[PDB]
Amino acid sequence: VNSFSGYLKLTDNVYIKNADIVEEAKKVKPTVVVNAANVYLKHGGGVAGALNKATNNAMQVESDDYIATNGPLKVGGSCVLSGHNLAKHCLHVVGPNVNKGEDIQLLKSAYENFNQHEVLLAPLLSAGIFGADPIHSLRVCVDTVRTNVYLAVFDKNLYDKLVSSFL
Ligand SMILES: O=S1(=O)CC[C@@]2(CCCN(c3ncnc4[nH]ccc34)C2)C1
Repeated sequence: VNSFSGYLKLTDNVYIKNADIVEEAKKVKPTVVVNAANVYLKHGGGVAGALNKATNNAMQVESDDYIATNGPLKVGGSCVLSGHNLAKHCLHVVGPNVNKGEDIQLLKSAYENFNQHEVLLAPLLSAGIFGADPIHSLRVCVDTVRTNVYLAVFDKNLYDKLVSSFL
């Protein structure tokens, strides 16, 4: 038994809720929150900018030190850093950027990072809101992640669409 509340069950191990991941993190304080990162750990908008803002920029300060030491992540890769005031740990995961021409198959590699953690609070990666992109993003999550993942979907029309379309 864990502390996540109000989630719909998609499969044995995947749960979903129309929620803002930042509000979910503050309320639950999970062991792992996933950030939808870029390779530079530049947290400007979306999940990353909102998580970072909620840490009062401490996530960005830690991230810049990480990059200065280690260089950029790989697309499809990840690193574990502090969760600051939001979680014990933040797993920064880089999904492919299709508007950069980055291979859509890297999305499966990105989700494979989740399997190194028993339970995670996470957003959809390389999904966005419009088109078939988000549907297929959740399809890859379900078919790749084997650990217990609690998905917070910010857009309610998208949440409703995902639940109603999920096979
Ligand atoms: O939900 S979406 O339509 C699926 C793709 C999307 C892109 C923007 C950032 N998103 C978030 N997801 C969950 N919590 C969030 N808090 C702040 C942003 C955010 C994910 C929106």
